[PDB]
Amino acid sequence: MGNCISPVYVDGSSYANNALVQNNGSEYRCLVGGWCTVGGPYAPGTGWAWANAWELVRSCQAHHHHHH
Repeated sequence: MGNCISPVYVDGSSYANNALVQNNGSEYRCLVGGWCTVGGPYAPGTGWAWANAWELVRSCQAHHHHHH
């Protein structure tokens, strides 16, 4: 299906080039794996050009509302 089958972003945990993740509170379709992990959590990576690894599409975290 076109739903998020991948977890939220885990740097270092495990990946293949096809490894998808999610970031910016939106989904990341990662097509390169080594370059995907370069995307640090402070990095404003567009994915498309700067990373050349992910496509930022839309949110799929399911849980509603946020708090800190």
